[PDB]
Amino acid sequence: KDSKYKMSHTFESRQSDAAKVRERHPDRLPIICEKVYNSDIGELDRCKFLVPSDLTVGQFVSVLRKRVQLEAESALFVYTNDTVLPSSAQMADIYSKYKDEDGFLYMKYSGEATFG
Amino acid sequence: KDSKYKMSHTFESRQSDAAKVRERHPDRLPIICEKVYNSDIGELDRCKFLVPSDLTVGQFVSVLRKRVQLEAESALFVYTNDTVLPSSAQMADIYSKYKDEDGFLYMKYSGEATFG
Ligand SMILES: [Ca+2]
Ligand SMILES: [Ca+2]
Ligand SMILES: [Ca+2]
Ligand SMILES: [Ca+2]
Repeated sequence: KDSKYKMSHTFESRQSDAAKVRERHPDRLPIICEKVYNSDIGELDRCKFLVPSDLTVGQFVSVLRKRVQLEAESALFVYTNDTVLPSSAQMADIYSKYKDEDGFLYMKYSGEATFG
Repeated sequence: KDSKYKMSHTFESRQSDAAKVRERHPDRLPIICEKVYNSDIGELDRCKFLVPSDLTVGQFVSVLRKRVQLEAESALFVYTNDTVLPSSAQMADIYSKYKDEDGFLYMKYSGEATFG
């Protein structure tokens, strides 16, 4: 399923937002983080992350985990372009390859639970 | 709740029309825009629109409003796949996802008045 954030904000406002992020906070990467449609995990009110460009996928996940409040016993996965991410990857490599035209990196997250 | 335009125009004349418009006008999306069945709003002679690719839904709705002659206080809604489009959606995104087999995006519109 498509991004609920993309849908509810105009491209021009999204593009200007992402560019104002990387100008005011040049050390950061503008990230949109939304729940995988399928999963039993809670949606974030504030799905925009200004992520230190020195983070690995694994570190951003730890940061994301603090917000979703998922039981630490449960795994948390993240996705760009419909493919799960290895925690070893550098957020800043994921950003440059997979960034949207508006300048945001759109990510999905899921725990281990799914509906069907 | 089906398309009058589709009934009165041939499939391969439609497909050929959409690609002709697309080649003559590269930055414009081919839209068929028809009234919701039960709405009190006027059809629309005149239902093909060559929409600038960068228009939001709300900018397209401003264009349609002038043509349909709906009072300012009165709301105007557009639909595709049978669901209301948000004003912040991009016509390019809606086109990409929802375009017909024949290459037109088929939309419907209504004001707030309906027949019981
Ligand atoms: Ca939150
Ligand atoms: Ca053009
Ligand atoms: Ca007309
Ligand atoms: Ca656009």
